Amino acid sequence: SYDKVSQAKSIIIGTKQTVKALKRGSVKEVVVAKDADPILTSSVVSLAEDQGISVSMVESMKKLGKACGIEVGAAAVAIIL
RNA sequence: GAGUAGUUCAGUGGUAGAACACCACCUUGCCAAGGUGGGGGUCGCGGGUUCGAAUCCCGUCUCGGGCGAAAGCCC
RNA sequence: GGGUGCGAUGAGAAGAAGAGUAUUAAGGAUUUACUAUGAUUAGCGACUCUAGGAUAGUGAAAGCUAGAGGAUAGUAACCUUAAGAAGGCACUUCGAGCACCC
Ligand SMILES: [Mg+2]
Ligand SMILES: [Mg+2]
Ligand SMILES: [Mg+2]
Ligand SMILES: [Sr+2]
Ligand SMILES: [Sr+2]
Ligand SMILES: [Sr+2]
Ligand SMILES: [Sr+2]
Ligand SMILES: [Sr+2]
Ligand SMILES: [Sr+2]
Ligand SMILES: [Sr+2]
Ligand SMILES: [Sr+2]
Ligand SMILES: [Sr+2]
Ligand SMILES: [Sr+2]
Ligand SMILES: [Sr+2]
Ligand SMILES: [Sr+2]
Ligand SMILES: [Sr+2]
Ligand SMILES: [Sr+2]
Ligand SMILES: [Sr+2]
Ligand SMILES: [Sr+2]
Ligand SMILES: [Sr+2]
Ligand SMILES: [Sr+2]
Ligand SMILES: [Sr+2]
Ligand SMILES: [Sr+2]
Ligand SMILES: [Sr+2]
Ligand SMILES: [Sr+2]
Ligand SMILES: [Sr+2]
Ligand SMILES: [Sr+2]
Ligand SMILES: [Sr+2]
Ligand SMILES: [Sr+2]
Ligand SMILES: [Sr+2]
Ligand SMILES: [Sr+2]
Ligand SMILES: [Sr+2]
Ligand SMILES: [Sr+2]
Ligand SMILES: [Sr+2]
Ligand SMILES: [Sr+2]
Ligand SMILES: [Sr+2]
Ligand SMILES: [Sr+2]
Ligand SMILES: [Sr+2]
Ligand SMILES: [Sr+2]
Ligand SMILES: [Sr+2]
Ligand SMILES: [Sr+2]
Ligand SMILES: [Sr+2]
Ligand SMILES: [Sr+2]
Ligand SMILES: [Sr+2]
Ligand SMILES: [Sr+2]
Ligand SMILES: [Sr+2]
Ligand SMILES: [Sr+2]
Ligand SMILES: [Sr+2]
Repeated sequence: SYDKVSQAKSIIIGTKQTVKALKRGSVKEVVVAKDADPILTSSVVSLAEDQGISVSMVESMKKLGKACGIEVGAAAVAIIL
């Protein structure tokens, strides 16, 4: 949901920073794009599903980053609430 | 008048010079820079002169310009 | 504010490598290569020898090719001391702008 990402209080942008955020489990929701490379997505959805956190899948990664406030797009973004 | 190494240029009768570019070592994380080494050239082509032609001479191919009715001639 | 290019498939910054390396100085050492140079007189032109080539003139000996052998430095290669860097990719944290133009 692009709506939940555009809103929310505490978010984090980028795959590396989202997995690093998963390494402390201070994240409430995880939003990942489908059109992104699976080599980069599987790595985060594995740990996300392992932690027991909810895993969402969205269409485009461009509109994702657009919803995050960034101006280039993001492969994976986590709401750290 | 221009034609010379991959490129940009020199070479005003003595077997072809430099810069940049290429290769090799330095140099195993990968490039760049650098510092040392080497390789490469029917001098557009063919004759002529000469011991020796990139250089002078004749012919000829390509390019730019000029003169001319044209053929041709000149730079 | 504007025009491009690039950026979470990581802008940018710092750290870490790079490295006590390249290298500049002060020495030690006297072999390998590269480069420069070879009395006077002829001569445009000479380190010496050899083998081909080729030779008009000048010369004791000529310009090409292929080898081999000599000293003087100037060099890079090897040691010691004191100094001694560096750009980008990859690495590690931080994560949103940076470069060119008016
Ligand atoms: Mg120290
Ligand atoms: Mg020390
Ligand atoms: Mg010395
Ligand atoms: Sr002429
Ligand atoms: Sr001519
Ligand atoms: Sr040529
Ligand atoms: Sr000329
Ligand atoms: Sr020569
Ligand atoms: Sr070579
Ligand atoms: Sr090494
Ligand atoms: Sr180099
Ligand atoms: Sr060189
Ligand atoms: Sr060569
Ligand atoms: Sr050479
Ligand atoms: Sr030649
Ligand atoms: Sr000609
Ligand atoms: Sr000829
Ligand atoms: Sr002829
Ligand atoms: Sr002849
Ligand atoms: Sr001619
Ligand atoms: Sr004529
Ligand atoms: Sr003729
Ligand atoms: Sr013409
Ligand atoms: Sr004409
Ligand atoms: Sr005319
Ligand atoms: Sr002439
Ligand atoms: Sr602007
Ligand atoms: Sr812009
Ligand atoms: Sr574009
Ligand atoms: Sr950076
Ligand atoms: Sr840095
Ligand atoms: Sr440092
Ligand atoms: Sr010194
Ligand atoms: Sr000495
Ligand atoms: Sr020795
Ligand atoms: Sr003399
Ligand atoms: Sr002399
Ligand atoms: Sr000489
Ligand atoms: Sr000789
Ligand atoms: Sr010598
Ligand atoms: Sr002989
Ligand atoms: Sr003779
Ligand atoms: Sr004689
Ligand atoms: Sr020789
Ligand atoms: Sr020496
Ligand atoms: Sr040293
Ligand atoms: Sr921007
Ligand atoms: Sr203006």
